[PDB]
Amino acid sequence: DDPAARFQVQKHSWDGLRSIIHGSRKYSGLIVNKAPHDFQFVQKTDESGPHSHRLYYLGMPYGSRENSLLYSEIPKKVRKEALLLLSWKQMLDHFQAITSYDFHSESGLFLFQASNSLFHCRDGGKNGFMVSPMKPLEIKTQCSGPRMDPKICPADPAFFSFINNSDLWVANIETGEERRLTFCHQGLSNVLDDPKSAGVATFVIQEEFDRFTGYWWCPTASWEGSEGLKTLRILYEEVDESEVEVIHVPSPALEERKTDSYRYPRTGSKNPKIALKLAEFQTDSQGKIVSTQEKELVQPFSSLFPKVEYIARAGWTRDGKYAWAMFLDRPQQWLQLVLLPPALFIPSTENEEQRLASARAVPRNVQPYVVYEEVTNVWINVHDIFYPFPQSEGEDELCFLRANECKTGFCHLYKVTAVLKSQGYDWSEPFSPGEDEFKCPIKEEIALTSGEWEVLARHGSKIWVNEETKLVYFQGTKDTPLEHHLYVVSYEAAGEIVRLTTPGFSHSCSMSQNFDMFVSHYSSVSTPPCVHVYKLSGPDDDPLHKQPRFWASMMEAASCPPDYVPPEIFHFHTRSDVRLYGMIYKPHALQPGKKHPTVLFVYGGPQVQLVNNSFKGIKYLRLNTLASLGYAVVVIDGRGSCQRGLRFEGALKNQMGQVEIEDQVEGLQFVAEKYGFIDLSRVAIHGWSYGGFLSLMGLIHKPQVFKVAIAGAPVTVWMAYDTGYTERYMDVPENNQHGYEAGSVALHVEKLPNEPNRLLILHGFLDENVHFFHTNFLVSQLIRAGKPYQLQIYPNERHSIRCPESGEHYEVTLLHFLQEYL
Amino acid sequence: DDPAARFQVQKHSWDGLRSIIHGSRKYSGLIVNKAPHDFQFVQKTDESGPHSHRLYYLGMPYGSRENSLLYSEIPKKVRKEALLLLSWKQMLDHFQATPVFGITSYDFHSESGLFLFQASNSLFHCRDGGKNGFMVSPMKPLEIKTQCSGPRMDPKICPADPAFFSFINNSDLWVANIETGEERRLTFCHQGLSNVLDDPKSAGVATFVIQEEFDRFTGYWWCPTASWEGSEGLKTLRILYEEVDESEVEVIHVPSPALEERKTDSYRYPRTGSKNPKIALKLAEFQTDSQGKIVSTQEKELVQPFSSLFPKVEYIARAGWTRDGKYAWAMFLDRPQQWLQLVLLPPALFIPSTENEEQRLASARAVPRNVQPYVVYEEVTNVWINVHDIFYPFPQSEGEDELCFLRANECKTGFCHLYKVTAVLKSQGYDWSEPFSPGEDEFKCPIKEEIALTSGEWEVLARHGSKIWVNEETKLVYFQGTKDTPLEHHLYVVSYEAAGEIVRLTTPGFSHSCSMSQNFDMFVSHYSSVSTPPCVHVYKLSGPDDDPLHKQPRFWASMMEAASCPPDYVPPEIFHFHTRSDVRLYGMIYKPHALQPGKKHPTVLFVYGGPQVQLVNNSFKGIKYLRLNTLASLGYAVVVIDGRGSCQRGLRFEGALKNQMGQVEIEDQVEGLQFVAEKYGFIDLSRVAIHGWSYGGFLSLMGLIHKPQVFKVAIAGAPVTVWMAYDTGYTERYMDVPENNQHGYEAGSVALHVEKLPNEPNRLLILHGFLDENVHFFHTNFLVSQLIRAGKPYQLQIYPNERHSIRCPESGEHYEVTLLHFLQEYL
Amino acid sequence: GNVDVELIDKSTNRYSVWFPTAGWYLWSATGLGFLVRDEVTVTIAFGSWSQHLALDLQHHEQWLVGGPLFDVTAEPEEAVAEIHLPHFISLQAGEVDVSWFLVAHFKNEGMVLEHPARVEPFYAVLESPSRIASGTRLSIPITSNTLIYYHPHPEDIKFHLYLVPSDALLTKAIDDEEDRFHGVRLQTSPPMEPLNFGSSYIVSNSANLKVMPKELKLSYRSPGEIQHFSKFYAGQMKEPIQLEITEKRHGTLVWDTEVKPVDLQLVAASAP
Amino acid sequence: LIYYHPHPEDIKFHLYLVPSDALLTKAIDDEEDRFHGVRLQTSPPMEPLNFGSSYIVSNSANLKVMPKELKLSYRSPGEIQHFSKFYAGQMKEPIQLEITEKRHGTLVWDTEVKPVDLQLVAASAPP
Repeated sequence: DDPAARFQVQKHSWDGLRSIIHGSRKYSGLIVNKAPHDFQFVQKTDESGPHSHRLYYLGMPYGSRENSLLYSEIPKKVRKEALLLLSWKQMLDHFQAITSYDFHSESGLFLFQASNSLFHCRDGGKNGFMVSPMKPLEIKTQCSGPRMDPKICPADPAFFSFINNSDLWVANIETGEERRLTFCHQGLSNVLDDPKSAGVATFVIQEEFDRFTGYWWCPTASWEGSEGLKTLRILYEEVDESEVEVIHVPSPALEERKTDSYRYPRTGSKNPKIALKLAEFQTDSQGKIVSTQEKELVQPFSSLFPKVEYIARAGWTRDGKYAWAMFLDRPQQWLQLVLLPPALFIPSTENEEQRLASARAVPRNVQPYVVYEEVTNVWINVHDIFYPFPQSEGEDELCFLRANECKTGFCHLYKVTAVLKSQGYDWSEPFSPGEDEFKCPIKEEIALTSGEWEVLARHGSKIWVNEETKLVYFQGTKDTPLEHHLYVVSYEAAGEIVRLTTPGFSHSCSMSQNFDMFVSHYSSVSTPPCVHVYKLSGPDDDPLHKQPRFWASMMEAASCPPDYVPPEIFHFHTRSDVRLYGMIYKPHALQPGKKHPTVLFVYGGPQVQLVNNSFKGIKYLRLNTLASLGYAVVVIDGRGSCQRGLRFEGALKNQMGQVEIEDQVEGLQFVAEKYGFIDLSRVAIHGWSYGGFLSLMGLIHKPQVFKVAIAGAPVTVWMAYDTGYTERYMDVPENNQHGYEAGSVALHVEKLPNEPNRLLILHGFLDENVHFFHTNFLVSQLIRAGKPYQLQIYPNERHSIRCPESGEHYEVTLLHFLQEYL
Repeated sequence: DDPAARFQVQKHSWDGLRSIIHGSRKYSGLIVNKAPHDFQFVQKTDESGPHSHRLYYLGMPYGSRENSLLYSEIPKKVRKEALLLLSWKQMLDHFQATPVFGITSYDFHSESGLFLFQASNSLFHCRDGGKNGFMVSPMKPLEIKTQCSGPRMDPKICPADPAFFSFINNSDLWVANIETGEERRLTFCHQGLSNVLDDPKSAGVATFVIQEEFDRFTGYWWCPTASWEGSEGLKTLRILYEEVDESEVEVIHVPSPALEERKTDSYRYPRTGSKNPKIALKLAEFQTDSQGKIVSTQEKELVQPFSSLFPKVEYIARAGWTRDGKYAWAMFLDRPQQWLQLVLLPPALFIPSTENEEQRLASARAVPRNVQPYVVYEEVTNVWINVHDIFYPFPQSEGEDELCFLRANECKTGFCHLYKVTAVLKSQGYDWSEPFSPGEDEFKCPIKEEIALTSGEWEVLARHGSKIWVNEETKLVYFQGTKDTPLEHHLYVVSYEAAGEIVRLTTPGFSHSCSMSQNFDMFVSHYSSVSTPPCVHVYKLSGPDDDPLHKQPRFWASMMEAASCPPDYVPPEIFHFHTRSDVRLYGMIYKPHALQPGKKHPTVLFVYGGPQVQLVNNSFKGIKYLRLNTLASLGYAVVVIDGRGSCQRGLRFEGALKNQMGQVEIEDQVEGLQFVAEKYGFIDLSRVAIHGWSYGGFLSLMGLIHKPQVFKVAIAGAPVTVWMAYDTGYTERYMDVPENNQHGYEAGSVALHVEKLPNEPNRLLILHGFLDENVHFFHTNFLVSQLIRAGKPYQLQIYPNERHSIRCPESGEHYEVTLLHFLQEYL
Repeated sequence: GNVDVELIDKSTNRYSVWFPTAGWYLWSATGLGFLVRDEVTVTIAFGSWSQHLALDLQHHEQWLVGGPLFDVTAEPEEAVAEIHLPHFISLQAGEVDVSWFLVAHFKNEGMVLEHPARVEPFYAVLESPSRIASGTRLSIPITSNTLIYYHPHPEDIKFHLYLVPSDALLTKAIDDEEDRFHGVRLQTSPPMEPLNFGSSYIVSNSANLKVMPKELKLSYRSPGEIQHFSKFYAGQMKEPIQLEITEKRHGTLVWDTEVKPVDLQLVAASAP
Repeated sequence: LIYYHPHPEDIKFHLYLVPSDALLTKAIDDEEDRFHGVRLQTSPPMEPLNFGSSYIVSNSANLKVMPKELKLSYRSPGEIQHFSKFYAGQMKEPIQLEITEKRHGTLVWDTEVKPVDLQLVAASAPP
């Protein structure tokens, strides 16, 4: 068309491009300071000192790169006209490290993991609040191997527990005594010969149902009353990974040329064989493990609970009466909440007469109560929101809160009251449960919130239920889907929804246990992320309307890059009239009347929202580098994205890969008409794993619009991807061959361009999530169809490019490829 | 700078380039037909029929996808001014021998006329030319049933008794019988309970490093004669085999061909520094009644452990037996591979094998004092021993000592030459019950004489399945050699009594792959020149019998005419030149098609450069390097150089890469480029591409590192990026030991010199087959890794289904179109 | 003059012929000149080049097979002294050499190739045969296969079917046994053959020929090609449709690579 | 990779309402034609021969028999394999279902950019 109205990107040398990327990240530690998290408020209880609480969090004190436990001192009196900024007071004595620390409020116990071993310390209990740093004690072990997943006992601070060699262990602080409780794993050979695990979360549960534990302490202490023995239960998940396909993936040590076996469940193939189990033990007052005991259900788990495939979540009620668990079916449309009272679990032995003996011994009234049953036509998202109440009066009628997206289409909190009516079962004689056996009837299911917005439940968000003020604090997108705000509501009555966070920003919040202060990690598109401490303040007659007043600030919004312009948020409508949001980075030093080439960055897949009013500079700095080189950068979250409703997300059901790219092209065409700097002849599509899969679908089904396609780590065959993700959306491969073939992009290589330099495939070699086989099979079918490609390997990178050198190479390769061939 | 005299290659589209590669490969399926091989002459001995012999061989007759066993009929008389072209008759009637494909190799026993071969997941046999007559129409081959499960690898017929044969099944030696159908295991060392990571004992199999760097594909050898223990009527039948334990050798996982399953295969891969597998020689005997049924069996082992009787012996290169059966010979070799020595092990030296250490002492007492192993020959060198499998011992029916053998010896004069060596077997007398440490040379025999049958500045072909043929009644030895010129392989004959003149039997101006009759009256030669494609002619030694040395080879008949070149094929030109050290190097060049004087065309320096491969010779290159001609037809000068380090020029020539490999050969390639640049006038020095496969890609990367000013681009295919990861047999042989030669390992490990690669992009394209068992994908992975770490650009191409050579045509076609595109845009 | 035949079986097409005395004895029904010197009881059978050649030399680009294949058996020892044997390839000085000619013999041994002595403008001489399957024709050029340059003879048929004349034009090199086999293969929709020869100029191997009607009907399968094969296969036929009973037809065989045509006829409907 | 001479043929049989064709793409060794014909003599056709394959096909031959318009088409890739005198031929059995005058087809390779046979058939003379 017009060559005088098309911006020419300046051809830099490779070392020039490195100089540009380095100049972008010559202040990288100031950008990603790993802003604090896992906040823990503890009260002082003196009414004479200056500080009311101590706030605990993770950070670097700028003396080392390692993340470490820190604290702040929140004063009870604060003065006006003060941007109060607090130093990060450092806890330990500077030794070589701690992440995902566990805390127990009563004794003030801090048990953590640091790179080889477990450590602990205690502050704020019956001892004094420290100011000078002390040495946190090392726990000496007899076990051979790393000791993973540690948790403190809530009932007794002296005891804790961990996984060692894929078996549940339990220990004690003062005596040093460790003791194994599970004996399904021997370590005689590799995982192929030793397939039984206990108390750890398996692969697909860990990486798609977002649970990283397979054991849950009982929060209370039971007394069998032999003489004085205090029982302490743990619910854990036994897993038999015998019937699940094993895949070999290269180890990080490339020199050794060795792999690791991975029990990877493909779709269609069998998931691990699950079961719930009680691992008990008892203790004297001296702190000695008198006895231990594996415990098991009166029936087999598979027979007591037919058609169950996944333990989404589990835990216990606060009083300890029932152990709850979210079950989930293989199509992932049939989630159910279940209560497992500890008497439902008989002892375990090889002796079938001892088994019958305690099957007779278990009462008749005790049974599992299916309290809630979410059934849907699209898919269940695992919402880890389940707050049950004490039923200490009227010993029935369980009252809980539950997020339920399947009812109305949007994730909203509800108060649900079920009634536990015992049917009476002879647990010695077996039986087959039907379809509606253990489901308790509901008294009522009041919806505390309703609307065209969601309550945040996934991604480690949670609700906070204040029991004395009768209030529940939750997060939501009620103002707009682009901004996470802290809201509060009453659960006895559907009152008004009160926002606590400032508008115009997006917030990650965390409440105090005493419910008087919260933290908010917040940001905007323009401002960097800050971490402010707010204070609920007002009359107690209306605690719902208690006003959050800014109390103190932890970190201020950091240094913007000197070449950072904030991107512009927009929205638009499709032909079907659904509102889609998008971002754009404009080219630096824009000259009106010039059409710049446009990089459509994309992920597009579920469970991820790209476009929101939150800071992008922390890990979308590369997008700013493209903009500063002169590329228009467009980003669209089409239908199938997170946090816009179940019906919205469900447009990709059994046809994922087909509707998202249509939304991205329409987003391009909108930005082209609205603005005047989009060169449609020079369009690049680019993204990582889902983004690369879509980039390949873009170049396949809309080649005339996308000039090039930089597909990083793409998923090319859905038959090879794992169950939890793929089956949820693409129901069963036996029942959906049309959509498996249509969305398996590697089977459509014939539609790729015959002309070269239009397709760049990037892949990390050690990728646990979307394995190198996908790129290999793509390159295979490209070879067989006679189509060109470029390709780049990252041999030391799993899924996200974590090494700065590897990210710098990735970006200089991206700039060069766009520079030359877009 | 000056574009008036620079040829610009016409930039084709990708589909255009595919159209060009297909137009190249219309006749590529015709130019190679898997030309016939593994010839076996058998006489007719009829005196009234028309055929003098029947020639048996492997072939695909171009009418089928499969390679199969075939035959031709060699007549008693053909006339001059004629040209007889043989029909290729079948013995196997039009079935499929595959689930190259078909029957890869076969075994033959002359007296019974038994053809035992391997085909599609089972064993087969047939018979032709014993007391049974020579058939005309083919029959079905009889399949040999088994009760044992698994594949039956490497079968061999017993020469002493043709009814019996043997094979490997599940890495253990088995033995069977054709007519009765009975089989029996002989070694019970590999239980097969689990993976090779937990079951490391093997028997009769060649390991990885022995199979792929010493070119031995078997680990068991039948005894050619049957001893008689004489209990009542029992016929003993021995087999020498090598027991091998692979417990302390590193295991590597390499991806399996079935990419969907995402499973690997474990490989007992000995890298340099690590321990090679623990070897031993062993006798598996058994006995037979007159009716032909096995009765007893027996594993036997040496009176001392093998490692103690033969200290510092690391590899069994070869082994077999003397023709009388009196000794089992074996060529041993040290871990530096500079200390080869041949040893004879008489069967009485092997006592039975039992866990009962008193039975062990009992038969240690039972073995006589006189018997011992006699080290007849000891080749020691300062460069490395190239293992030459040329032995052939002579019968010694008078005076039962004084062993006379033939032996190829390159370390002596620098060139591989035959010798007749007569050593004397003097027994020292050993009490084999007492354990002891042998001295350095205590089994070494003194030599009576060592006459040299050939000598000069040329060498005898010994490796790569070449061999000598020793007619003992006319007392002549037929060998192949490079006596006329290093570029050609000619059949020569000489006498081993009177080492006089060496008579060439093949026509000059060609290179020949030959194979004699067992009765030495006619041979085959599959030959070719650079211009003429390969033909397979049958020549006939003919003349007065009183002077057998000068029997004139007259052309008798022809098997195939030269399956010709494409019309887009011009033959390349061979040249030679001298270096600054005044060493003569040879090279080829493909000139640009439609060459005009004045224009400087871009030049692709194709290269391998490593040892054991001679790129330039007077043999047809179009059957394997058609891509070089395609490059030429697009207008690239294609240069091919054999620098110092290439084979077929002697030990001193090959040894210029000793402990510094990568540094001197590339210098020779650069010098060859500069020679072609002054002599011709179409070499553009500003546009030079270096290109090659595995050693060639390693050198291409050395070219771009240490000579970046000359090589504009570098297409490195399957490169060896770290010598520390490559296996023992190759790397240690040339680059001494890692812990000794750290300076030369670092200097010649290209992945550690990525900082010297160009900062400019589009100058380096790395090709690699993902399933490569030889030069593992780790090498490319570690290279790209260090490129990431040094911040240097690269392009990369994967072949997910290709192991080492690009075998399947779509993948080869993509490889070639990628090569043409890369040169068009970035050279 | 004309000598008799005796057909023993039509399938493998074997003829027994009685030859009275010495003579030249040209038999141009297939093209054999038999210089004989006595009474000869001769037998001529049918051979196909596919089954007897070694399958490499059909697709070989310097092994253009000519001629048809004969299993001739006769009396030896100067009884049948010379066999003048029908080739077709052209006799010009440039690009064709007499020493490129070879005659093969298909023994149970295989293929025996010898140079002939003299080449005649349709024939080549075989000197003193020593016996079956010997009537052959091979050629070894040192130059590629595309330029041996012999021209076919066309054969065209007008046939009345549903009151619509279908034509039938085939263009193959002169092999009378191949001509009669293509005739009996076309006899399912039977032919009638007028006497026309398109032997105007020389056209080479692998030539793409366009069929042009000067006055036009429905033109069909226009890019025909020049190939040669054994005496079974379907030819490069042309079957245009006339749909009426008009008298004159002007057909042209014209090249595409070079502008000059090769062949033009004007054929009447006098006996349809 | 032998380049064998192909056998293309378009048999037609005009049935009472639905005329069924029979597209033979087969290698030939001079015995299978009569046996396959007398197998199909239960529905006795005539042979309307058409443009023979001047260009030559190779081993492992998977081709597309693509009509220019739409027809009754399952099993649309055709394959060329050899078989003895006991098995059915690897061939297409279409039914063109009406009385349209003409039909036009082509034979196209997989990795190539070129066709190999351009066939035409007219239904003006139904047997």
